[PDB]
Amino acid sequence: MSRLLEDFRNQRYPNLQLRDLANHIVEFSQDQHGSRFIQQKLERATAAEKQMVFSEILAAAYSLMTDVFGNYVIQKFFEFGTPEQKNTLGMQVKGHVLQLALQMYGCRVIQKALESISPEQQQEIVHELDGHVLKCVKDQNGNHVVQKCIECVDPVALQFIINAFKGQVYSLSTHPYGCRVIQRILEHCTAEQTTPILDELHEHTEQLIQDQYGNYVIQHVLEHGKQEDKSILINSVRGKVLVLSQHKFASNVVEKCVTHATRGERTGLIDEVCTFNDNALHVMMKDQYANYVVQKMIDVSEPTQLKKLMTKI
Repeated sequence: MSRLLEDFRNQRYPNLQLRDLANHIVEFSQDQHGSRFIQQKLERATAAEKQMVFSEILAAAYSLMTDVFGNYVIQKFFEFGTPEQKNTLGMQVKGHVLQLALQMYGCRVIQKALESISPEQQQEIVHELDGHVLKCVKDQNGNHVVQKCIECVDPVALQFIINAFKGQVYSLSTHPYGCRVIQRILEHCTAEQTTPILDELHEHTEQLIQDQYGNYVIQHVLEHGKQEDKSILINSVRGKVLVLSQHKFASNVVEKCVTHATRGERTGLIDEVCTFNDNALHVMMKDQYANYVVQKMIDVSEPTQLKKLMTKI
């Protein structure tokens, strides 16, 4: 522990300045108080303090980027650095994406870097994941990076990802981190780029509405997908509303079906209810899951509702 950092920590320098830290930038960045100090000083620092910090940080980049406290100095630097500094620092993030992407403070640096560097260099990082997609989509940190990349960066540039997902969409949509990346891809790539995702989602609609994660992916397509996708889906639920409504996860999807169904489709769903008596009562009304499905059916009709409030506890 250097003397300058010990004394800083002992509260010897109430008017310490960023220039006093020359040759101590790295060590202060890994310190709880030294970090906040440099983070607070960077906004209003000189071009000379900034270049000095940068140059010192550039020397131990990977280690600060993967550090609990160092990462915030790196990030601060992505905010206030210069274009050429951002980009030099960016080449470090790029060279180490594979580690880092899988690491808690590295998740944060990559995400900060994608929003701080020019566009060539954003693509250049995202494209370092080509060959390595599935492992970080399935990682506790790596999935956040893949979402960020999906968010930043042109859909045209996200093909290699649709491609790694081919043959993998059920395994991904059924994985706590993987689903999430599926749901992101659906929102940022066009309906026609993601057709291979939808192909596998329809193929397995059913195994998927009953999966703890999975049902979530099927709900997202219901609240945001194409009409036609919504309908193949809703149309898949027709004839099973009783059984599906008593499923812990599939009930989530029946609810969404009635909400986002079309007028024409909402009447056929609710109408499947205005039939049957062992099922109207006991089951539909009794069930801790299925009874919210009846409530949603109450929230969306009108002379049809009247026919239907023949339910009563």
